[PDB]
Amino acid sequence: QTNDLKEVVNKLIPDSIGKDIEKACQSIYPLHDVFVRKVKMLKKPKFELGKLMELHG
Amino acid sequence: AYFQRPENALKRANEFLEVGKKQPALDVLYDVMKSKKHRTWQKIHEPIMLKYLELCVDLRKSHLAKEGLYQYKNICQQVNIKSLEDVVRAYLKLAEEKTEAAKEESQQMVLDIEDLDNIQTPESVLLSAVSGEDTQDRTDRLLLTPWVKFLWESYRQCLDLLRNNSRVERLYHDIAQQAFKFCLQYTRKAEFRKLCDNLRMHLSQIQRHHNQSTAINLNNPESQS
Amino acid sequence: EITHAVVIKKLNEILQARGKKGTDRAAQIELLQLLVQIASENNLGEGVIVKIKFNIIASLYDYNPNLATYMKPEMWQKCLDCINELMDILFANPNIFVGENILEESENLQNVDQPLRVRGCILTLVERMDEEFTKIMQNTDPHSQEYVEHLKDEAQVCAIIERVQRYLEEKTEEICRVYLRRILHTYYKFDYKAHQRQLTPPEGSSKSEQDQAENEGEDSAVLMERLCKYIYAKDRTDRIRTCAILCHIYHHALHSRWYQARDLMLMSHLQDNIQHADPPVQILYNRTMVQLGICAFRQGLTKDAHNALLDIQSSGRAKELLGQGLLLRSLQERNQEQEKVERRRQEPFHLHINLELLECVYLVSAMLLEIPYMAAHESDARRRMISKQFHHQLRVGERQPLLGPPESMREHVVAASKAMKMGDWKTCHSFIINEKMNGKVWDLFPEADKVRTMLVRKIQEESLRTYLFTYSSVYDSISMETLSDMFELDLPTVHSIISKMIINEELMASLDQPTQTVVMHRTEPTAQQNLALQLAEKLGSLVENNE
RNA sequence: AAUUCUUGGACCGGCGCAAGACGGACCAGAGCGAAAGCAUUUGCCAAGAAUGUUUUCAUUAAUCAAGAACGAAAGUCGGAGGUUCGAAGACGAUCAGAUACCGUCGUAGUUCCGACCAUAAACGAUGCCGACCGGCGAUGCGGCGGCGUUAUUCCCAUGACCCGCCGGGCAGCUUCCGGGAAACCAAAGUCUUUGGGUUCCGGGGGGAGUAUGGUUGCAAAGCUGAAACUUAAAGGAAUUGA
Repeated sequence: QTNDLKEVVNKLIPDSIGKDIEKACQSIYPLHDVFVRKVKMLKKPKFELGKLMELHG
Repeated sequence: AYFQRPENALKRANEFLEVGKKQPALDVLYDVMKSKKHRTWQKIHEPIMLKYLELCVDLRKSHLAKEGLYQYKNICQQVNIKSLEDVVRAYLKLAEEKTEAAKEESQQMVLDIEDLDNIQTPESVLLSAVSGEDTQDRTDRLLLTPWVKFLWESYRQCLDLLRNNSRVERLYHDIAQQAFKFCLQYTRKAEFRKLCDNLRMHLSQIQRHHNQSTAINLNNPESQS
Repeated sequence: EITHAVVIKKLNEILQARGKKGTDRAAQIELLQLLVQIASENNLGEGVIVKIKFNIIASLYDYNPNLATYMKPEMWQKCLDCINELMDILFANPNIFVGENILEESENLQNVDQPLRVRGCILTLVERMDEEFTKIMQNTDPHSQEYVEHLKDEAQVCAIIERVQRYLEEKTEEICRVYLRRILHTYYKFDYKAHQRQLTPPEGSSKSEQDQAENEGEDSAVLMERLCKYIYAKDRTDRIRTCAILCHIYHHALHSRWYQARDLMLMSHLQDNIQHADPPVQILYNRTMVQLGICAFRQGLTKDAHNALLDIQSSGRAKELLGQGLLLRSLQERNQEQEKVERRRQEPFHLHINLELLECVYLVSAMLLEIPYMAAHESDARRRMISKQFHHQLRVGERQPLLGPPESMREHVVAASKAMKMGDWKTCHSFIINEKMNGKVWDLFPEADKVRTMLVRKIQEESLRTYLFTYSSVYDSISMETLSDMFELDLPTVHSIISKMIINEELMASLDQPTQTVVMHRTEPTAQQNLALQLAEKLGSLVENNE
């Protein structure tokens, strides 16, 4: 929620989210195979050009 | 089984630093150093270990710099310890260069507002002015002392466990000299241990010799120089 | 919103999950807060809020599950605000707000037992607060900047304990509790606090009615301890006349008279009486008894101070004044100690008192046994600096001193061979910041006591030491050499005639004294009699043995 | 193989859109429920066993003709809906014949709301309440005690493991408890040494759950239920052959 898509995909390339949940749920019941199984894109913004042309270096 | 092609270890460690998560970035590299991939110093092991000890310094963990160097030297035997020597020298240079920057900033920027601060005593220090002294010491402790108790440990570290007797090592007496030169820049109680460690490891030296230990004798370098 | 027919009946449905397991502990103060920020009508948001708030702060303290752990700074400041508002709306509302008939509502709830034990549910809030504040202090690194950031609330606390004190609708009888509280904050407030409310001398400077508002505080121990003592000779408990008097004794020290506070400490007779109280009383007794010896020294009473500060330093377990000392023997009880431990800024410095034993003995050793140390041994005192003197000349490479003991002994030995400035100007180099000179709340008055006590015990060096082949003696120049008041160094040489009985002849109309001291080698065949004494002593003991 | 679909571009591949069903793998001789039965998330509503108890009432209890609540699937009437599958039926094959098995279609139905019907190998083919009589290892829930491991790094303290004990539950293994025609059953045992309490119900096989009367239902049908006549066996467990 707190940051933009470029930084969210940068998190998905490792599994930084999957590590964080595996650390938080140690006290409740220790997990091992914690992955972000899937991501679906539901609604996208108004297609500008400068956004993608700076996402492409 | 975490890694096929141990070059990938660095790719994930760098990829975790794209997020800014240094703990899981370290976790990867430590998990890689300690497994089947003990093939005598692959050219990849230099940047693996160098990034590993960079992260270990930034997180301020002595025990993990101990472990990394202890795994590296085991796999990096006399076949080539040229890289171990450059690894330990780099690790020590990172530690002492960050402490220089830590003194500089916590002894200027925060001590320059401390020159402007309420030195015209408030009651809060008039209670504390029966045990302690100057506010420069009361602040620099908070931001500089955490790094010098890491430096000292990092000098005891590389001298204590990595270099006992060890025939192959001039770098021992290099670190020793550079840590004696460290003493008269900063705190002084990390020198009583310095002298007594040099002595205790001399008592470890002159008794048995059942390794590739120093033949303390006519051999001018290892004994005299 | 409805005439406390919904408010007192929700207050109870939200103050029922207090301390139950699945309450969450956190989203409770919220529901207790949404009964003064949602309540906004007369005695419905304004008047009965005494009760809603009593249960708002009580639950706020209970954000901590443990009672051996410290509160956090956010809820801590929240408490210090939450407590203040109650006091300010209680002052200008002259009524008893858990009962006691006033009009009809919304007070007068005498249906529940009696408005005293929950009318005195106001000080047990601020008393629990004072016991809370100590946890914040005990659980911080003392050398850190967070410690002084935390001590900035010491001022905030002492304003609220003053406000609850001004609230004298008591029924001294039972406000004694917050008198003990108030004096337990002020009893160790130092000279700069005590003196500098009158020591700007009373003229057109500081005796006006609007400035003489903080000079009440030094003569407050006398105002309040008098009551808390002489009412509890009648009243039941032990702690609120014994903590009170030891606060009075400790406060009448460190600025005022040795004679004033010895009468109080003898009056109590705790020397042999305090045996069977609790250690949290036996600790501040030790703090007081150490402050006795320091005050006696600082005054210049340099053997009655030594005769007092023996068994504390004699034992290595002198850490009854500080944090916990040595390792093992009962982890189970060592856990109990680290919440007994006294707060940091209250602790008296320990290389300050090590430099009070090993200087009171320096003035009752480097003088006393120099008269029987002409090979004339039979006055031997084997508990002194010698505990140090044995060991820090028992080594070979000795240069400029660094510690307290060497930086004391290294000019002790050259105070022995009088050298009147070599003995002095090694006690006033870097000691001042090493907590000898500055650390006492007097800058140049402890040294003015000390160096005078040196300048007198450095004419009493010619007495026992340099009198060998002296047949004529000088007196005008001897006081001019040691830059002292001539009479002040005449009266101890006078003492040495009636006390030490030196083999010398006084004729002080001329201000000279011929000595005629010739025992030079008459004393050595009686160095052979020192033992023919032991011969003669025991042949007055062999038949005691035998018959 | 054929009936079917397809150069008015089927099948295969991509991006979307709608629809109505259904909750895989995790899923177990695991759990809950009076039985039928019950599985994506989250919220709301009332219920419930077991455990814990130095709380409370003081025999208020067990089983039950009459009477009553729920009752899979199919099925009937009314409204909404119709993706899949599919009694009827339309064919295509195989076959001596196929009115079936196999294959392409396919109405009722399958799904939801509201009225009915009240039956299943509705099974543990085994009524309920209570007491007594071997051992072992696990398991699900609650409690209790104890080296040690791991997270909260500060570990008080909770969670994940480990070792035992207690009580309720689903089951398992084992034995000359004992029983039984045996298969087998710690209950199907404590039965000629026959008696703890109580409800329902069986009397050789057919005829027959048929006829008839009554009653319930719109219908289908449900509950109660004989006789004449025929017959020497029908049947249960286990053995040896084919």
